Amino acid sequence: PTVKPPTARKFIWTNHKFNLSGTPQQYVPYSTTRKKIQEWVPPSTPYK
Amino acid sequence: KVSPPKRAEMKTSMESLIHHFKLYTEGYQVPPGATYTAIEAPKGEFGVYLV
Amino acid sequence: QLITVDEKLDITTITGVPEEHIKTRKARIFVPARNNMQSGVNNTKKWKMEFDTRERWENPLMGWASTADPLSNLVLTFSTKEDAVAFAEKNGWSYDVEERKVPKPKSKSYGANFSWNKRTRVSTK
Amino acid sequence: TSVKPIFSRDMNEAKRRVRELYRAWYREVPNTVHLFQLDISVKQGRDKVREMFKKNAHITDPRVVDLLVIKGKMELEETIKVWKQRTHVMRFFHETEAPRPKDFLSKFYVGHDP
Amino acid sequence: PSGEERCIACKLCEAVCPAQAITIEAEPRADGSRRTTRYDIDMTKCIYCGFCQEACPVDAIVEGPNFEFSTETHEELLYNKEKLLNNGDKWEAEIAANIQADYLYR
Amino acid sequence: LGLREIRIHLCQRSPGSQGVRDFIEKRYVELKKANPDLPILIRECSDVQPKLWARYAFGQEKNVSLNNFSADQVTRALENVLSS
Amino acid sequence: SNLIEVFVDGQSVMVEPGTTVLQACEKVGMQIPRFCYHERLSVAGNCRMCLVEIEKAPKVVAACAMPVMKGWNILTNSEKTKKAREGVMEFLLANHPLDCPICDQGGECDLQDQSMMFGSDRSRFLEGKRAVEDKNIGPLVKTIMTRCIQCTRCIRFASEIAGVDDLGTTGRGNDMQVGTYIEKMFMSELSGNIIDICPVGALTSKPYAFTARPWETRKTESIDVMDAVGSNIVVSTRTGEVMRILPRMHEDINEEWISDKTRFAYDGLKRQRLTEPMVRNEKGLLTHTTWEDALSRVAGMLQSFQGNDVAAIAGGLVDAEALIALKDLLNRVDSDTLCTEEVFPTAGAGTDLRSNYLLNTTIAGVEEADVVLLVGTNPRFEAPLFNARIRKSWLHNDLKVALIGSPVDLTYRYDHLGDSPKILQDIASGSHPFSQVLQEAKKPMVILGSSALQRNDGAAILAAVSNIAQKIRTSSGVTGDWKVMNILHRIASQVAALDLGYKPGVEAIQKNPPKMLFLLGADGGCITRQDLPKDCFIVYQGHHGDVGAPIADVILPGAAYTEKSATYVNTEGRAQQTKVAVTPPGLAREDWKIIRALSEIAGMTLPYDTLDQVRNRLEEVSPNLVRYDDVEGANYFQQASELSKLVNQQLLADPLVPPQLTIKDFYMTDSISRASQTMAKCVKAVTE
Amino acid sequence: GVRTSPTGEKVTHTGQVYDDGDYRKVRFVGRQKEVNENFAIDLIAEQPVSQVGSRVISCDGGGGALGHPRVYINLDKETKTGTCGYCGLQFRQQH
Amino acid sequence: TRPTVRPRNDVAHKQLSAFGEYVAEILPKYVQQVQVSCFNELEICIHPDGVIPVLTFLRDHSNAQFKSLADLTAVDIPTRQNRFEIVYNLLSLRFNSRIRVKTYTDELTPIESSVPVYKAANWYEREIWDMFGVFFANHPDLRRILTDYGFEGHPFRKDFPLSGYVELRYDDEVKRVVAEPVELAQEFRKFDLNSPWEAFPAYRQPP
Ligand code: SF4
Ligand code: SF4
Ligand code: SF4
Ligand code: SF4
Ligand code: FES
Ligand SMILES: [K+]
Ligand SMILES: [Zn+2]
Repeated sequence: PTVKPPTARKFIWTNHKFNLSGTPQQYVPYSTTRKKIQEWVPPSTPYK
Repeated sequence: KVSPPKRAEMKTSMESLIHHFKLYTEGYQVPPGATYTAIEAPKGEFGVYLV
Repeated sequence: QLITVDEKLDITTITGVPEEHIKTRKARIFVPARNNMQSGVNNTKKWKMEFDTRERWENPLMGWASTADPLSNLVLTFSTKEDAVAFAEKNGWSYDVEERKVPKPKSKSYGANFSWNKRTRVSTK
Repeated sequence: TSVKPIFSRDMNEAKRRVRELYRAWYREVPNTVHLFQLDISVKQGRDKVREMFKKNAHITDPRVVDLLVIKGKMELEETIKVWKQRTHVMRFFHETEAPRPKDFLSKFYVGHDP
Repeated sequence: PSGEERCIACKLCEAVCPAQAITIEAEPRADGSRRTTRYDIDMTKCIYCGFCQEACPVDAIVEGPNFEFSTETHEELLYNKEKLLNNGDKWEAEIAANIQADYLYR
Repeated sequence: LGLREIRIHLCQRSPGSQGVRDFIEKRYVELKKANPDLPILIRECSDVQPKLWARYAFGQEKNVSLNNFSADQVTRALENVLSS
Repeated sequence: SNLIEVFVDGQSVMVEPGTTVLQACEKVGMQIPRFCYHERLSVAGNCRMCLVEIEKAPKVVAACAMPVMKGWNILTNSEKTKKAREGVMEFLLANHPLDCPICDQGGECDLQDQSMMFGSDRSRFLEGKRAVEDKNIGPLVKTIMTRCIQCTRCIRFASEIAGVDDLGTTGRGNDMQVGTYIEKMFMSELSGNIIDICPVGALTSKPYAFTARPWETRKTESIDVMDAVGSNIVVSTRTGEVMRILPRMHEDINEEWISDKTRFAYDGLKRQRLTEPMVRNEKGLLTHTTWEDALSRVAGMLQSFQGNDVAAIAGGLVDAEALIALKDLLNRVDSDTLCTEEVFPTAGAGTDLRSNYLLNTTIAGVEEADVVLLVGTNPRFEAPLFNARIRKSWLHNDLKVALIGSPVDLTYRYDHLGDSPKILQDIASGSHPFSQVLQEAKKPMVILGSSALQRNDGAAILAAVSNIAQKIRTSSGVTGDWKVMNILHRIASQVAALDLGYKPGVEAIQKNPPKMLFLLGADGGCITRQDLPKDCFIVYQGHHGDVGAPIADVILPGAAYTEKSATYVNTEGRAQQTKVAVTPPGLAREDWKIIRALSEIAGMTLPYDTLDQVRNRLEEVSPNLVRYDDVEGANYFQQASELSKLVNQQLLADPLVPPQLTIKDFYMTDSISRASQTMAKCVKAVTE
Repeated sequence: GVRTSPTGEKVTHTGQVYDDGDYRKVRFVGRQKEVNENFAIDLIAEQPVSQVGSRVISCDGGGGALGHPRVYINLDKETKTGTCGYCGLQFRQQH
Repeated sequence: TRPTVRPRNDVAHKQLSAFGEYVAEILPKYVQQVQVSCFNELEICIHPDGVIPVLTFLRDHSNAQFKSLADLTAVDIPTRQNRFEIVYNLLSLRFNSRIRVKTYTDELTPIESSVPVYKAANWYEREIWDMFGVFFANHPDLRRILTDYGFEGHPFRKDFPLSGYVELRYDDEVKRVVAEPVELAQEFRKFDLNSPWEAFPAYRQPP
């Protein structure tokens, strides 16, 4: 890379990170989608 | 209709993009039939009976 | 030498299926309806057997669709309704058969588009 | 209705094969418990054998009975020669599976399965 | 180069994946763009065959040059879209150069 | 413990339902006049055995076969239910 | 007799005269390629993809438009035919955009699939492509018109099926553009069908946009419950979620179309859902609880009440399995106040005779009628696919249509006789000139909408309309087997309710207000707490929190129609069944199982524990309810007319005005459509 | 951009965030929630609209055969800009 | 010689056809159909009673000499009343030729074990029994070969589910591996791939 540096992009990490497994920085999977079914919320007033 | 187009053709030609799309989703159809085909594999005769 | 066996064919005990997936299941024997998004009719030739849909739920870790139904993806193809019904009976599945729906023959006439006195006259082409 | 037999020509001949298989399983249970060092008793093992024979008591097709006996002999051979391991023997007892109540209400509370 | 995602949720990679390792959901983005809301790769299902990157029409999903990412838990190998995008931002300098060297054989 | 509902099932064309078809065509209008508040549900279905169903209080039901019944036998059968 | 012999690749086939070359190939099982041709639209012959060689003819013919001639041999696979398909396909793809990855049609595209089968495998077009601007035609159909291949299917469908002459072509040559020229929305009740018939991704569904690919969806064949037509549908699901609704071909019901409410209201199934049993706490607020706690509270009240103290109202989306289960449960406390929200006059025969409340001519029968008399109804919105069938007969058989009621727009011209209900008496007595038309007709059809029986003089209007139909039949000139009198229903659950013996309307509940009320998905607002004793115990079973749930003492979450296998009887009396596409959400349960579970806890166990057994119960009460897809005939109109004359009623001086006058009233008519955000967009679009 | 819920959990570019009372956020305790900070919807909006002199312009995303399939964009409407459906670059026809 | 098209070898097609009717003439008691595909493979379809006579003749006859059993497999076609098609692929070193012999059976009908003809057939028949449940009469030692001990069912049947009915895990309470009903965190996603447009007119079936 001294002779042929890589093409710069503004979204490329400026700071490389090594393998973070086993540490508090480890990746934890999760679902990236929002809740699919919306539940009816009952009224807050008494009327019955 | 069997082998996918080159990527540069896939990105310029309408027919190539269609065929790339279909080959990588449905895949090519194979005419009905059955074959036993064998080769001289390193361990001996290796064959498939493909229907 | 051939022997006479007069009972109905019932292989439920030698197929290895669990009991809950013989008596609780409902097989549907049908010809798939044409996908309305396309005009081709080649997916309406053969009969199909499918089973009732059971629960799918979200995986707590990833949100994937989990199932406990081993027959959820099982689809069988048959040449005729009779073949599908015979297969269901010998396996012990209760089934619903649905008649094949064939498109009705139509009277098409290009010349009707320009009728002298009828309503079939088109206003544009 | 003229079909090629497997072994038995009729249910009377088939039931004889069943009885011989039952004797072989009945005799073997004490050996299975001792060899595999199971923590069930010979009575439990023999009750289970009886349970497996009972579930097929309604068969009236000699060919189906013949195939059930053939598989029974294969299963017995796997056990006698210790091809099966303790895990395979104990799978008949479903020890780790929780009861699923069969009443309408109990199913109704837990899910949509009939 | 602008920073917009290349993936337009065509699901060709998901369709071709021999292992069914890819899971995708998509919807119109708030600006109307055709973009994914889910893009998971189960790295314990994946067979690292590269069919997904062959199938991708826009060079969105790639197999990069990293092979040193073993983990201490199974769950750490279930990648979601955030992980995969971070991988792209982490490795883009090498990935772009590797694609430059080989795209004329593709 | 009284009567609550009467249901008559029959085929539109089978000869076994001819007497019931006659009874409806002839005597049903007068039956409904006598019991204006009594649901008498006549339900035709192809290739069914004709039957008379009576529902009494608290959901007790009994059915009576009208197969190959004359219009007179049908009248008697209904009379038993309306009475007994 | 007049069949002429032709040959397809040397194989003889006998066809009626007028059969096209395309139709002749169908008879031997060969499907000629096509784009512009649709068998339910007028022949266009502009795409040229159907070109086929006739043996010994130097020029290939358009198979979709050319009638066959005796002795012709059609070479569907000749090199001449193949080279024609490649040429046309190459012209179709010259200017077509490289959009498949971002195009919703990808995977179920006729252009893709026929390019694969009939086109070449590469391109020799070395120019720049055409680009066309897109056009807004409402919130339901997205237009990416650069993908349009100018097949004119949308134009023909809009004119001929939907009866709307807004779509057309502007310009000419390569710059010819499909659209509306001006800015206009295509908001017909049948508008969504142009998504299906458009062969490419030019017209797609906005709600569905980008959400799925065709290969990954599972297809559940089911029945629509948004109306009483009973349209056959396919429910597309993926990974446990409903993705879209498509039509399913049924010649005798919906052909291959569905209404916009059928197509686009499914998104109301993801909102305002009941997912957990609820009871009232100590402050009078609804609180989540278990099925055990919730059913015990209901069972306790059910055990302390009898007779008239207990009633039930079934709503519009209730299935027959739940209907009979709830009837059996109430009958076991000696209650018979089983009511529906949708009124039907009980005078005379009432619901004793099926012919009294059925579309006896059937939907397909409209094609054989020569006069139709529509009374007090707006079939366009009440039953869009039945109205489409009338326009089909109007267009193709020169059917004469007259309407007594408001002068609504039915997408075809009709004779508006006025709106006064008294006009019916004039027709019956011969004073009105239209009485001559009915006598002359060989197959008249009088259709009385259920909307008009919701008035207070409904029995009078039914008696008047029935009187008209009696005079026609009596005076002869109508074949014996032809049925004349019809009722057009708008509620999915109505006919199964009347078949099982439910009382139509809540009039019974108004006379003797109960102490315990079961609201079985009843969200019309017919009964509120103003009409009930102050301490009335109200149990709501349903799938949406809409109108009935907020006033209930107990909420039992049930399954929507996409989530159960349930029986629905359409306006012809034809029974059909849905299938489970996805399971109910949360703690929701199948509806007849809730009632069956309640019966056990209350000690009145119903005698059926499976779906098949409860369907055996349906057979004991009305045997037609298990004859799926069969239209069981109903007779004895003479007896019904006799009993209808006994008690005379006065017609009201109020003109017949249907509930739905314009499109804006069509989109939200039930709990599911009211919860649909897409249906809310449509209402906004047609009122702003 | 990347917001935080009232609980402090970052909201992703897909809008995901566990609501309070969702037990599943326990999976982040002692660890972290992987969130990509470069929101593509924000990045693309930063691009300037390109002015062109023709009614139709083509976009391949840049880089020749390293971009996306080449598409042609109509610029006849002055009520808005033409947007590439693959990459989101905007174009306008000048006068 | 079009570069992308497989060439035709007409000499082989003629040779295999001639030998095809040669076998039909000699064993008419059993042979039901003889065909040669467009890629020159000869198939003999026989009544199952002729498994031993036909295979013995092909192995031993001086004009056949099919000494090697290359492969013995089964195919499940549920729409047939005899759902299982048994396929013998044989090789002749003397004449440098291959031949396929096919027969049929159902769930309850035994097929004669061909071990007396080809010792290779021993394990192939065990596999067919294991994966399809076809019983071979007079097999020296017929038992499962591929599936787990005590496994229930025949996985290669079309109606056996892809993921089976039971799965395994280690249970700490009983200190052993146990079997339980199968639940998948991610259900297999069924894809509907077939295009609704016919691909090969040459194979169209009559309506
Ligand atoms: S490399 Fe992995 S994710 Fe990509 S197609 Fe192959 S198995 Fe699927
Ligand atoms: S990564 Fe590529 S192939 Fe996969 S969905 Fe996105 S654009 Fe399509
Ligand atoms: S209409 Fe068909 S061919 Fe055209 S871009 Fe869409 S999927 Fe591709
Ligand atoms: S929009 Fe679709 S249906 Fe209409 S002319 Fe264009 S391709 Fe045909
Ligand atoms: S299908 Fe005949 S020209 Fe279009
Ligand atoms: K379309
Ligand atoms: Zn671009």
